[PDB]
Amino acid sequence: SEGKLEKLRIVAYKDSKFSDEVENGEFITLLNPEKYKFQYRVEQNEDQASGTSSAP
Amino acid sequence: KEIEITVGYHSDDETIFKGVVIRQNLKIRNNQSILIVESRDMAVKMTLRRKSKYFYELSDSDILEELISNHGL
Repeated sequence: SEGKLEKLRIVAYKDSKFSDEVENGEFITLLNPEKYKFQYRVEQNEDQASGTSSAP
Repeated sequence: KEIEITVGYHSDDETIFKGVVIRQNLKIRNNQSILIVESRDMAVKMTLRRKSKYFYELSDSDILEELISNHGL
């Protein structure tokens, strides 16, 4: 089943543990997207005093 | 504790304030965390306790000196 073109699926759920399915709540696409994209952000605190060459 | 603050330009510093540390405050916000320190002069000793006294044959300036010297000022 390597040769099978897999299609993207989306399922809906009722609880925050993802174990109780919504009835008739599954979507299957007929054409796959070309690409997809992720985004990651980390935030820091950058206060420093005047007269200094680097911040803590 | 006793604190002294000096300031100037290009290390030509001079004394601005002398006194004693009285309070310490912390503040925390979503992206901020600081410490604030407050101090006052020694004269603060004269504002803490209610008193009662009779004075006798003195001028007002003899009374003023007595009130001050009582706190070591």
